[PDB]
Amino acid sequence: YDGPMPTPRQKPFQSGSTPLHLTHRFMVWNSIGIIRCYNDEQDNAIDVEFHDTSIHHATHLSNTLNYTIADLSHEAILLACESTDELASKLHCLHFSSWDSSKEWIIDLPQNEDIEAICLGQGWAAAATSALLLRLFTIGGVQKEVFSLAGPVVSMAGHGEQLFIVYHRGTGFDGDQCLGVQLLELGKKKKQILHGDPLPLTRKSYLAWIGFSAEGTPCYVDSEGIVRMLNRGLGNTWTPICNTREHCKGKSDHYWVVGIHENPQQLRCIPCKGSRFPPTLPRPAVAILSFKLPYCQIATEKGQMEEQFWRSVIFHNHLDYLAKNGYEYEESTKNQATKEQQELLMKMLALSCKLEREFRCVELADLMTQNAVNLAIKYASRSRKLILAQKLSELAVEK
Amino acid sequence: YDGPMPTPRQKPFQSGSTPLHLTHRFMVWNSIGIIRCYNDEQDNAIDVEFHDTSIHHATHLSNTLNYTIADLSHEAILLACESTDELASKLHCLHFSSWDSSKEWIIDLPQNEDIEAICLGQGWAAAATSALLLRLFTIGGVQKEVFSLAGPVVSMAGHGEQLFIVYHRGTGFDGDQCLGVQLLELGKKKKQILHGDPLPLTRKSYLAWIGFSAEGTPCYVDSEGIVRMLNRGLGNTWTPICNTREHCKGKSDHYWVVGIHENPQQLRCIPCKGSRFPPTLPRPAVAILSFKLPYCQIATEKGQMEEQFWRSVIFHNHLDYLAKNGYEYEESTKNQATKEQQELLMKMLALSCKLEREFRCVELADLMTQNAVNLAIKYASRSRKLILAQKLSELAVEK
Amino acid sequence: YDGPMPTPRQKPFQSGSTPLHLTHRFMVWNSIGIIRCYNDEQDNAIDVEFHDTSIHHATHLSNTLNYTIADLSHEAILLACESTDELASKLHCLHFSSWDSSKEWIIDLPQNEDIEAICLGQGWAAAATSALLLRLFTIGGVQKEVFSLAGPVVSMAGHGEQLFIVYHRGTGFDGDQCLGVQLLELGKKKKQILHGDPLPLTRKSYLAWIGFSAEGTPCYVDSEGIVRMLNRGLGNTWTPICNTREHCKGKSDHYWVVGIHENPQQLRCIPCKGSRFPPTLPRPAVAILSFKLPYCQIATEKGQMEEQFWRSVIFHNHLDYLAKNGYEYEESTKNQATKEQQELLMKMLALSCKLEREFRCVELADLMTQNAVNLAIKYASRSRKLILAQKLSELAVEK
Repeated sequence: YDGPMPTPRQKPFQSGSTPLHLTHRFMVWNSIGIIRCYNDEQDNAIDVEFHDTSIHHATHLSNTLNYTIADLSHEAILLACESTDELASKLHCLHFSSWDSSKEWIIDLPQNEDIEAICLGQGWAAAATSALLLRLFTIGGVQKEVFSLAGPVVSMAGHGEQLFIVYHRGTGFDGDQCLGVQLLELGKKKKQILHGDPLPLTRKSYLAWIGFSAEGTPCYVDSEGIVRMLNRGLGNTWTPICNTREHCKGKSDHYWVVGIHENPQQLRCIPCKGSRFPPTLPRPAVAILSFKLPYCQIATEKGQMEEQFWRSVIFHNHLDYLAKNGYEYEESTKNQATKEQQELLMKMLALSCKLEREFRCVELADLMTQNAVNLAIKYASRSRKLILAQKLSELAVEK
Repeated sequence: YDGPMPTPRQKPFQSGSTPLHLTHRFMVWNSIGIIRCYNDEQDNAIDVEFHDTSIHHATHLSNTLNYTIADLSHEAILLACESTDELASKLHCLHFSSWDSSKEWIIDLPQNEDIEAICLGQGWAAAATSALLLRLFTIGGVQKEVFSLAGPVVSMAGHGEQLFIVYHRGTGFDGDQCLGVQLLELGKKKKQILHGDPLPLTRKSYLAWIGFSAEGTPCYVDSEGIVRMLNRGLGNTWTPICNTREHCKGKSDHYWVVGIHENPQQLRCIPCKGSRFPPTLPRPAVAILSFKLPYCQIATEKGQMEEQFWRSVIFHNHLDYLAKNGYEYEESTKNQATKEQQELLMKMLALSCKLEREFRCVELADLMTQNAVNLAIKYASRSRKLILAQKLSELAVEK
Repeated sequence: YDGPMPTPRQKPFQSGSTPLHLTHRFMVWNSIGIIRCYNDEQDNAIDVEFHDTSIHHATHLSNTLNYTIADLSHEAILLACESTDELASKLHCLHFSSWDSSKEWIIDLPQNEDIEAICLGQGWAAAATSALLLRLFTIGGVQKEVFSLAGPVVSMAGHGEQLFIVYHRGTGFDGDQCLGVQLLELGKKKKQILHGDPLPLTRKSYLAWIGFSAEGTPCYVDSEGIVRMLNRGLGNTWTPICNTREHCKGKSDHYWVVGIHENPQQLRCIPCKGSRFPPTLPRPAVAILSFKLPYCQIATEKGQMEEQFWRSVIFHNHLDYLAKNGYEYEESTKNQATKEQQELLMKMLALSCKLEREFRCVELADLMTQNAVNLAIKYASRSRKLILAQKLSELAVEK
């Protein structure tokens, strides 16, 4: 046969974990902690570590039921295993944060159904299954809801009241994966944000990591090391914010994501030399990288100011989202970010004056606050750019 | 060729009908009536029968034009045929409910355009054609507005102002059909609810039945006998509400669905043994099945109360939808359903309290009305679980 | 290989261009002007022509940087070329309307990223790239926000604050192209109208032309000459408005679109015989075709009035859209269209009345203004159609 080929589908995987064939492997490594599974033929056991054990004390448990999937939160540790010829698939919750005494519970699936991915959010847990069903639970194990997925699930993540799902949307071809995304908000009023929409990916690539920023923005990375974030402001589009391949010292090196922060701007990941993932031991060192958006002509300070400006704007979108959600936020941050953005716009405007691109100055001033346009009028007047000062005055009258 | 294989596409079909090659077949069986096709040496004719004899008298029509597709509503009978080498594809409406006297009309389609599916709604009719176009009509045959479909249509259903369409969304593989759903509201304001979104299916299944509950909720069933209903309370997701294979006492059993009622909770279907559908004769008898959400650990009273509670919740979504559309209902139904839901929550809360899962009690109380939380506070106080009574009081203060 | 075949994907193209290997060819021809590329081994140059040179003077440019894709607006000429072993892909804007000191700017893309499609809108420009990225620019060459494309782009168009993208949504089969569309608004509030939703197409067709009505409604045409327009009044569905094959007097004829107008109702296109597109020499001439919605029984006066009525309705939907977007509009034209529609409804009602389909008269009266209903009541009274007059009176009372 001479034609193009259907791509072999990516299997489901729990985000931030390493392959099952390893005796000692990571089940989940995130901003909360690290879960290591030690599955020797001698011993099948689990090691739970918090980056702060005041959350809950360092804990080790025998993996008697042979859990293979796990998740970690501020509230609870969630564990899951497949069905066997003897067992239903089981979901085991260790709710350490409870104020009631009985801090564990287990749920057994309907008989032929298997868990394939899980995730945790504020006071709730979710599990996706081989029935192409998604099951919702409270953190205390009340069954909340059940519904059908659009296709074979790939991975899941949870943050606050947000549930982020990725699944197979069709047949991919010639190395591409046909993947779709569902994003839901589970508030007093409940919304589906993304209705199985197509998920942007690099050519001949597969999904490598998903999750949220600590600020609660959906994010993901592909096998080409391209980090993409949900741009809520820009019509819920997907903006690339970093290309990790730039820093691979040898090209067979890779970066394995651990967490994301918008403020401080931090990408937390582990450098893996000659491997797409880290070994469990000797304990890898997490590396922290800054984001850098793929702006053109970035060798110019003009491009750098544009990149810095939009990077700043994007990373502050979570404050508006939180405000719209009625979640509390530090408005001083928004004032400061606005000021930084006005300073960047003013620097770009001043440079544009010196470049004689006064039309471009008005374009930059269109993005300014009214106070910054007043300052721009004063600067332009002092610079004897009176045509620009007039144009800016008309803009100020329009604002 | 060594690759996986594209699934052969499901051919379009009228819901609640039986296959064309049968000389005697059901053109449509719904909650209104039955339409039989007789292509016999005695007579090539179509026979219409109403379940409630008071609606209209039984009617017989000679099928000279060789109609092949049909539909039935409270208002009219709709018939359609393909083009021949000489005939247009024709749409024939017999609008018996009219107050005017000239109670029929026929419309001829353009050349090379064939009707592929039809359906009836309140005062309007819709027809999808091999031009990949959808045509709309008033019940009296004014042409309403035409638009284009995303792919080859599979089936359609109408209820009130709602139009529910399913079509081929792409190429499915290895036995999966690739189906998409489009849902429109044809009120004074016209809206599109589902934008060609993917339709959930059981693996390697195909669509078997499509329609609405009598209460006007979109619903469908696949070839694996899984009934799915639109979950308006959950961001317009698809929730399974029954698995007929539990009552497939033999694997050759099948349940040929005829209609759905949320109040009383009834699935109306015909049991078929050795065939996916019944023969025309001897006249089959309607069987009633109950709904059952596929909740986990359902042998437990805890799981049973959860399943009952959420099943009750889902079936009451139609009252909210009716209210959003300005349509009315007996509010005592809503009060009673709410009360039953409170009683189920109260029983689950009492069980959780006696299990000393007091955290789970507060999680259940989160779903209670304020009066039910007050009653839960009184129960907890009378049970002398004062920590729980305190937590419930905090919740009551919060609401 | 025994199974059905995945279709090869349609290559990207600029709308209103002609194929690249033609030494003398059209780069873009729209309602603003004509741009021609003349690529001799001795001379590679581009000719710019305006349909009104007061906008700017017709201009000849030496194509030393070897641009291959281009666009034209009221404000600027946009040019683009691919990278080489020595060059980035470059975007060159000739901003002829600028009042600042230079009417040009150039942007060089990141390494190994190539421009694949471009378009212009009101004060902004957009470029889609081989990185599956969408890059936005102001008309003066600020860099605006960047995001990821759903798949390989096919073509783009812009009008006002609207940006219209089409891309490969999946793998088509047996001659079909699987295409998806994204439609975004770039106002002070930014929105996504179509979430990468499927694009309707004629069977086995491919996309031939894309753009907007001069009135600002998205429209497109496939390789079968079927013109479709976005129906904002019908939940943003796609309505066909013309089959150009009816005017293929020879059926090797084709119509190559240049522009679209709702008011006056005009399809502006070039007739091409034995080719889907015109050569640059001898200088072609535009033909104007009228729209013709594919309504049934169009040989009848009834069908003609229905076609005219809906055609009139559709071509004035933009007035409401523009008003909601704060654009100014011809209220007089809205009154004119209202009058056309009342006259057509009155004629259809009178015809139905004389055909004694009195129920259909009431159906038509539902679409009338209250004044037209009162006039219809008086007509019915004078006709002594008192039952119909009563039904119409009850409808008038209902409004």
